[PDB]
Amino acid sequence: KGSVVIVGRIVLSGKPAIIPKK
Amino acid sequence: MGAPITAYAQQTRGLLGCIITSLTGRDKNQVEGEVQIVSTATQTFLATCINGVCWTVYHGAGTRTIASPKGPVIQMYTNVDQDLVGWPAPQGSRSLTPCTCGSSDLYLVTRHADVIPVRRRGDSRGSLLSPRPISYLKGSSGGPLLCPAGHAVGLFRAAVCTRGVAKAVDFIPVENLETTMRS
Ligand SMILES: *[C@@](=O)([C]([C][C][C])[N]C(=O)[C]1[C][C]2[C]N1C(=O)[C]([C]1[C][C][C][C][C]1)[N]C(=O)[C][C]C1=[C][C]=[C]C(=[C]1)O[C][C]O2)C(=O)[N][C]C(=O)[N][C](C(=O)N([C])[C])C1=[C][C]=[C][C]=[C]1
Ligand SMILES: [Zn+2]
Repeated sequence: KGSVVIVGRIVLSGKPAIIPKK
Repeated sequence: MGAPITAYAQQTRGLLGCIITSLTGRDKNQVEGEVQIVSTATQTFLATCINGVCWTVYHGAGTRTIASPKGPVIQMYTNVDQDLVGWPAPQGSRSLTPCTCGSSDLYLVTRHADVIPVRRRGDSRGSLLSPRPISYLKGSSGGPLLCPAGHAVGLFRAAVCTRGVAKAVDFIPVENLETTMRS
C-alpha cells in the first residue's frame, strides 16, 4: 500500500511582515 | 503564532511527484510548519504535529507508512476507535503543545489556511459560529482546533452538516492523543 505523502504545509508560526520589495 | 492566530499554506508537490513518492516511500523535500497537507492515492487531508508526533485521522491515513527522506516510516501509534494514527514528526516540522487553559473558544485551521471560530459545546464537539458549506471543510480532517493562545485542543474529525452546510464539528481532543500513546 502506498505511503502517505506530504504535499504542502500550513504555517501557524508566521507573524505580520512588510512584504520585501523584490 | 501566539497573539492573533494567522496561517499560510504552501504547496510542495504535484500530482505526478506525489504518486512517485507514495510508491517509492522516499520524500527528499524539506519540511516546515506545524500542519502538513498530506495525501494518499485516494484522498488528501491534514496531519498536525503535536509534541514531536505527526498525528492524523485513521480514516484518512488508515495504517499506511509516511514517506520520508529515509524511506517509508511506520506509525508510532494507531487507534482505529479514536480514529488516530501518529508517526514520528518529520525532521523540520515544528510542534504545537496541548492547551492548558480549558478555553471554550476554539479556532479551526483548514487546509486553505483559514482559521474559523468554533464554540466548544462538549469535549469533542463545537459549533461553527459561521456555518460553512461542507465542501469547505473537506480535506481538513486531521487539522488542528486551537485555543486563543495557539495550543492544540483537538484534531478536526467530522462535520455536523445538514442540507450541505456544516453547523458543527466533531474533533478528537488532545486527551485522546495521550491516551492513545499510553495505550
Ligand atoms: C476528513 O476525514 C473529513 C472532513 C469532513 C468534511 N471527515 C469525514 O469524512 C468524517 C468521517 C466520518 C464521516 N465524516 C464526516 O465528516 C461526515 C460528513 C457528512 C457530510 C459529507 C462529508 C462527510 N459527518 C458525519 O458523518 C456526521 C455524523 C458524525 C458526527 C460526529 C462524529 C462522527 C460522525 O464521527 C464519525 C465520522 O465519520 C477529511 O478531510 N477527509 C479527507 C477528504 O475529505 N478528502 C477529500 C478528497 O481528497 N477527495 C474527495 C479526493 C477532499 C475533498 C475536497 C477537497 C479536498 C479534499
Ligand atoms: Zn490554551
